[PDB]
Amino acid sequence: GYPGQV
Amino acid sequence: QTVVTQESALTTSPGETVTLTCRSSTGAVTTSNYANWVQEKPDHLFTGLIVGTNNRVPGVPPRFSGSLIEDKAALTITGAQTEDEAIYFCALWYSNHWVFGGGTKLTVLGGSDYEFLKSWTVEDLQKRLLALDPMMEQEIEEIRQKYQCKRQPILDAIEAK
Amino acid sequence: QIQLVQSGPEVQKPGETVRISCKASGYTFTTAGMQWVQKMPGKSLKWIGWINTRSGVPKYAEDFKGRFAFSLETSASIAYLHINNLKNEDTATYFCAREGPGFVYWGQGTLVTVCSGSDYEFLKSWTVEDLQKRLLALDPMMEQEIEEIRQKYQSKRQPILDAIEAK
Ligand SMILES: [Cl-]
Repeated sequence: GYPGQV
Repeated sequence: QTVVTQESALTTSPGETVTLTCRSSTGAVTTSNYANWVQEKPDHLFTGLIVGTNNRVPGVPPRFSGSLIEDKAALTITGAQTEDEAIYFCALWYSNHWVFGGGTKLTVLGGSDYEFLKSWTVEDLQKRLLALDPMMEQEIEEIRQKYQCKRQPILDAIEAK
Repeated sequence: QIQLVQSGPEVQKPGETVRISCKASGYTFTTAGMQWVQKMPGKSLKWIGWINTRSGVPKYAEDFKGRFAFSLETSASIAYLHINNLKNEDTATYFCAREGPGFVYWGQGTLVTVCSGSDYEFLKSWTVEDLQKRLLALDPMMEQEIEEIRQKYQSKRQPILDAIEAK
């Protein structure tokens, strides 16, 4: 989904 | 090109419900925009409130909630407190970049209310008290640097004669 | 318990370089990405980009990629923002903020002031006496701003002191 590092 | 739009200002009173909205100039906000809500108090003190449309950041009180309403992201404060007077910014994710709204200045009528501090432990109150000192020194040093810039062209002009 | 602590304010001239640090504590530094945000004075926020703290791979906003760069000192739990070839319009408060998705925890902000010296144009036509008078007049202005900050923080301490005393 969101491609940042969560 | 995409612009994110928030109400410029709203006013509420203690215990009311207020809803802030966040609109995309491309169309409807969806869960794929991962809407964020963050709060700014003086001085440029930001805290996270909601991320990913509706996920409340740990430690944020339960009166804050995020949702989607009528193609906009929305932050609802159910039972506003005087401590909620602040500027609220949303941010939306568009495939490859975050875009912030312009912020909503929320006024809360009723002056300052400190009854919430009664529930804190003495240790946490002492911690909050000490944390004000670096904040103060940072603001003072920022002012010193602002004046360094004001002085420099004058000194340069004197030296150039 | 999670805290992001940034380095202090910086004042620079156009064309110079600055490095801002963001020291993280209270979580495993390498497990969540670090974002950077610019807030120009009086205006709203712009995302600069993020850096993945596990892989070191950054992602930049287009307007920032030419002169803004991220780095890590992973062993120290520090993320850095590097701004080179400073412009007047870079004057702003810069924030680090931890993922996510987005901006969960925020540093306190670092004000970078780029001195324009745009008064030098008119000031060069002034007598030394008028210049010296202007220079001296900045002192009470600054000291009164500083004293107002001190008084503002005294008024912030009082409700906390009162709550402590009532226990
Ligand atoms: Cl004088």
